[PDB]
Amino acid sequence: SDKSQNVMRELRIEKLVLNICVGESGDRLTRAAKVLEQLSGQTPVQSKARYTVRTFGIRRNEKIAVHVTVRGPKAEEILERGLKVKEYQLRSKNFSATGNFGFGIDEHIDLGIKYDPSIGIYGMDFYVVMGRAGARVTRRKRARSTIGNSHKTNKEDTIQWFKTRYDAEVLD
Amino acid sequence: MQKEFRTSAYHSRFQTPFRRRQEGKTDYYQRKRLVTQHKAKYNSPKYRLVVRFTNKDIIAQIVSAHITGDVVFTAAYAHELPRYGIKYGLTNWSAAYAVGLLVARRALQKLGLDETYTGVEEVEGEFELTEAVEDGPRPFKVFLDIGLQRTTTGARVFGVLKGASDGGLYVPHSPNRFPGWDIEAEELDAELLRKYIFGGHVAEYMEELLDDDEEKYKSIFKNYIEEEIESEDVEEIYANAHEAIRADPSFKPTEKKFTKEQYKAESKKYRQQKLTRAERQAKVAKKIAEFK
Amino acid sequence: GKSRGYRSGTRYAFQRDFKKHGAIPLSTYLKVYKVGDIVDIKANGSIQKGMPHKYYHGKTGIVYNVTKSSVGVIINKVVGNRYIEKRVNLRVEHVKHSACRQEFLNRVKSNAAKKREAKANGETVYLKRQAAKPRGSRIISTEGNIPQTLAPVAYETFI
Amino acid sequence: ARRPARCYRYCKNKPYPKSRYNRAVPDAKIRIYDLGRKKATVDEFPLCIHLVSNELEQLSSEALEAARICANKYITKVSGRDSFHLRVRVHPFHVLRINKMQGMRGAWGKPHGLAARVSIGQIIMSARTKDSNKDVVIEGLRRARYKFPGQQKIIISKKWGFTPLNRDEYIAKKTNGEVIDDGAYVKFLSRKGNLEANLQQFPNYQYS
Amino acid sequence: PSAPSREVVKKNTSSKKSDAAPASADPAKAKKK
RNA sequence: GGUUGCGGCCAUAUCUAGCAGAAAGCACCGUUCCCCGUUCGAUCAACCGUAGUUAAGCUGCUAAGAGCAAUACCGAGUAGUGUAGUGGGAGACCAUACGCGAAACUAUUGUGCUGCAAUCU
RNA sequence: CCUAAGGGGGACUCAUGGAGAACAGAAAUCUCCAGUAGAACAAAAGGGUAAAAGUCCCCUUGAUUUUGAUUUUCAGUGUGAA
RNA sequence: GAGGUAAAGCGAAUGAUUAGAAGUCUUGGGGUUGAAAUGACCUUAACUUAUUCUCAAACUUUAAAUAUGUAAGAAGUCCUUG
Repeated sequence: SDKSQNVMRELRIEKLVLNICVGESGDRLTRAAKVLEQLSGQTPVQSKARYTVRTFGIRRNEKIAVHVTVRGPKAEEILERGLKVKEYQLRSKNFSATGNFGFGIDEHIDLGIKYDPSIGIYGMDFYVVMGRAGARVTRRKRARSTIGNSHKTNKEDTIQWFKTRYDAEVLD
Repeated sequence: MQKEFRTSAYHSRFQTPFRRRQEGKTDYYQRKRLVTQHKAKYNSPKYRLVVRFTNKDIIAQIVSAHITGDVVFTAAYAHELPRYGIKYGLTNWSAAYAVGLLVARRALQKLGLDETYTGVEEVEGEFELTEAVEDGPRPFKVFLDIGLQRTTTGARVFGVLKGASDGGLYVPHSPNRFPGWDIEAEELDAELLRKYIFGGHVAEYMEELLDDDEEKYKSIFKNYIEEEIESEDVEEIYANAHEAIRADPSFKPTEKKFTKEQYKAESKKYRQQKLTRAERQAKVAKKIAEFK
Repeated sequence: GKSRGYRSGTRYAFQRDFKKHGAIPLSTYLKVYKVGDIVDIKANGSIQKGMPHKYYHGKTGIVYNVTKSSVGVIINKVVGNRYIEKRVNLRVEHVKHSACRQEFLNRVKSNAAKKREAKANGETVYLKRQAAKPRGSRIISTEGNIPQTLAPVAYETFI
Repeated sequence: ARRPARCYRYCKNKPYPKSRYNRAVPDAKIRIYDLGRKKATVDEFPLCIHLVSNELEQLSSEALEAARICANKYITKVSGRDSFHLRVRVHPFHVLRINKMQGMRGAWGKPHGLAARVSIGQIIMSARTKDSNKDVVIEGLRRARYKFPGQQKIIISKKWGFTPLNRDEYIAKKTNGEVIDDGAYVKFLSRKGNLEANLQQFPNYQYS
Repeated sequence: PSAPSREVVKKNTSSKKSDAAPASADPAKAKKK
C-alpha cells in the first residue's frame, strides 16, 4: 500500500493566526484589538513583552501585541480576503521548511472593512499553519506521538497546493 | 553553521523514560499515589477502579497491584452491554453508568456480598455512598483510577463512578463532578443527573433534532430508526438493562470461533522474521561486490 | 571555618545513579516489611523526607517499627569503646530487604530436607559447611597436549 | 624573579591547574608546539624520533620553550626548515606557587609559573622526518636534552611518522587502500557503520 | 469586551536582555550604499 | 501468534532513514442539542459508530546504521594496590617476594522479555 | 527573605537553535520543527526535580492544638535543626 | 550490601587545550570584478563536519587494592489453631 494519493493525506488549513504587534500599550493596542475582533469576530488576546528593550521602547510584561487564531471556513475566508490585497502573488521565500506560509498586509482597510478616523489604520500579519489529517496525534494528551515523515508537510507540497487551490503565483 | 544536535554523545547519555511513560499511557505520579498501601496493612491490597474510554469501548476493571504486575479482580466492558439490552451508544454517559453498575454487581457476586450491599435499587440521582451494615462485613472498597483523562464536571468516567457506587461498591467520591452540579449554588440537581443516567440527554437530542434537521437525524440516529426506537422508549432500554444487569451480572465469555492454536497459526503467517546473521552477512558481501 | 552540617560530604553518596534519575519504580512501594526483617539502608537523593543520616548509608539493620510510609531500623554504632543501639526512622524508598536472609533461609530448608531423608534411609548426612580443601591427586594426559616450552622474551621498545 | 628550577623539580603537590578557583595565573612561556613542516603529509616523513622521559618530574614552561627553540634552530640550520615536523608532546598545565613574592602565617602562595608533570616513559618531543635525516634530528634532540632536568632518552620509533601503526602495518594498510590523507594526518578504514559511506570514502579498498 | 492575555510559558525570571542579541552580528542593511 | 486495558523490570525497549501490515483491536475520522473548557469544539467536554481511511499513530522487518546490552587465550595479569627486607639508587624513583587486581582498547554476539484480564481469520 | 517564595489540586514545558510572517532590523510579537534539561527552583555551594519540585491558574492557612519517641553535633548533656 | 580514593577517560558530559584538512558564510572583513546588479572570485578570520597533541583537589561514563555494614539458627525451622 502506502499510497500518496490517499484521502487522508489531503492538505488543508489547520489555523490562521492574525498578529498586530503595536509597539505600545493603551489606546492604540485597544483599538488594534478592536480591529482584530472586527475582522475575526472573536475576542483577541494581548501578548506581553518577554523582556525590556530601550531601543524598541518596550518593557517586560508590558502588553505589546494582540493576536487571534481562526480555524475552519472563517480562516479560509479571511485568508482569501488577505490574498486579494496581495493580488494572489506570494514569494518562494514565504513558505517555511515545515510547510507553513504567511504574508503581511500594510493597511487593514484594504481587506474590506469600514474605516474610522478614531481607530486609524493598523497593519496586520497573516500566518497559515498547514496540516493533513491526524495531527491530533501530536496534540492529544494520551499516547501523544510524532507524525511520520511521508505525512509531514513541507515547503514544496504547500507551494504546489497553494498554486492549485488559489490559481496564484509563488515568485521564485 | 549550527552544531548538529543528535550526536552519539547525545544518545549515549540519554535516559529513556519508563516504557509505559514513553508510550504516554501511565501517569506514574498518580499511579504511585493510588497504588502505595499503608505499610502496617502489610499484604492487604488497594483495589483500583480502572476506567478507560476508547473510541468504541468502555473498559472498567477492578485491579490490585503486585510486583510481577497488576492483577485483575473482575472486568466489565461496554461491548458486553448488548447482552443486557443496550446495543447502541456503547459510549454514552449512560453506557458508562451501565458498565459501572455491571462491574460493581459482578465484583460483589465474586466476593459474595450480593444480598448485603445491594446498592441504590431505585436510581433517583441523589448523591450517596455505600454505608456499611452494622455487625457485618464492610463494603468492598474501590478507588477510581481515571488515568490521564481530565477531571471535568460531566465527564463520562464519573458515570462509571456513579454506576459502581449505586451497584454496591464503596467508592469514595464527591458529587461536584457529576452532570447537574451547580458550582455557584453548591448543590447537585439530582433531576438532571437522573436524566443523564437513563439517556435523557440523548433522547432530548433525538427529539430536538427530529423536528429541526431531519436529514442529520437520519444519519446520526440511524440504528434507532431501523430499530424503531423513539425518544420516549429510550429510557426503558437503560431502565430494563439495570434490572437485567442486576439479575445476572456473571461474566459470559464470547464463544470463540477458533481455538488459541488456530489463531496463533493464522497470525504467524503475516509476521516477518528476522534475518539470520549469515543472511545479512551475505547481503553485505553482495552489496560490496556490486560496488566493485 | 569548619562546616559540619547534616549532609556535609554527601556529594556523591546521595547522587542518583547515572541514567537512573527521576521517578522511583513502584516495586519499592510494593515491598512488605515486617518487624524482624533485615534491611539495607541506601539513601535515595530524590526523596528528602525520611532520609537517613550519612552514617547509616550503607548499613544493615533490623526492622523494629512499621508506620504508614516508613520503617524503624535498629543499628549498632561504635561510640568509643562500646556499641550504642540507634533507632532510625526511614521511608521505604531508602530501604531494601537484605539478600543475606534469603540465602541462609534456604540453607535452613535444605538442611531440614536432607536430614529427614537420611532418617528415612536410616543413614547419616553432614550439614556443616566446609571451607575449600586442597585438591586431590590427578593424572594429566598429554595426547594432543605435549608441553610447550616458554622462555622470557628479550627487551624491546614499542614506541 | 625566577627561583632556580630545583625548587620546583618534583611532583610534590596535587595538580593545580587554572580554574574558577585560581584565576590570576600567568601564561606559559611555550605557545607553539608544532614546528617545521607541520603541513607535510604522512607519507613524506616516515621516520619518528622521540625524546622520552626517564623521570617522574616537573618541567617548567621555560625549559620546554628553551628546548623547543634549541632543537628547531639546530635542525633548520643543518637540514632546512621543511625537512622535519617537530611536536612538543607535554603542555604545562600545573601552576607553581611562590610565597615570599608574617613568616609562615598565611603562607599560601601566589601563582608563579607553569610546569608539565611528566612520568617515566612519557614522550616529551616527537620529530617526524625522512630516514636520511636521522642523524640530524637525533642531534637536534640531543641538544634539547641539555635544557631539561633529569634523564631523557632519544628513542627511534618503530612506527610510521606520528601514526599508531608500525612501519610495516602502515604499508600493508596503504597498499590495501585502507588509509586516506587528512592533511598532516590520515584516516583509516572502518569495518563498522554505513557500508556505502565507507566504500565511497575509501574507493581503493580491496575487500577480502 | 473581554481581555484575555497570553500566558507565560518561559522560566526566565530575570528582567534583562535576552540571549543572542549582539551588535555587529547583523549584515549591512545599507550595503547597496 | 496479533490486539487492547492495567502493569513489572526500565533503551537488548531509545534514535535516524526506509518498507510491509490479513482478522480484530487501537487509531485517525464525523457532529455541536446537552454537561463542560477555550482567542480558537485545535486541546479538553459531550454526541453518533453513523459518512470515510490504513495516510499517520501503533506493530513488525530492513541498515558492514548511531546508541545501548552481554561476552572474552582482547588489552592485561598491564595500570593501581595490601604486606616485606640493614633491597637498588645522591635523589627522583625502581626492582624483587607473598597476595588482590582495573579502565580504556580490540573482537564477537544480540536489539525487549514478561504478569493478569479481555478479545481475534 | 517569603501570606506566598507555605499547603493541596489542575493544566503546561524549560534554555537554546533552525525555518518562516507589514513596519520589524542582531534584540519587540506571531507560527512550526528540533530541543535529557544545555532552564528555573529567594539568597553560598553541592545534591534533587520534566504529564515536576520548574511556569501559569483555582482553593486555602497544617506556618494550627496536646504532649511523648527518634537522628545529627553528643558527655549519647543542653541549644539549634530535622 | 555500601563507597567514588588509586588507576583510567577526554574521536564520553563540564572545564582547559595543540595542529592541520574538507565544507558554509546566506548572518566578517580586505582586494579584484561591475558605467550600477550583493549576485561570483583571491585572501585571512569565523563557524560546521570528521580527525589530531595534551590535562583536572574543588571534572567524569567506568572503577580497584586496603579498610567497612550485616548473616552463618534452639530466642531456629515447620504443622495445627488461640
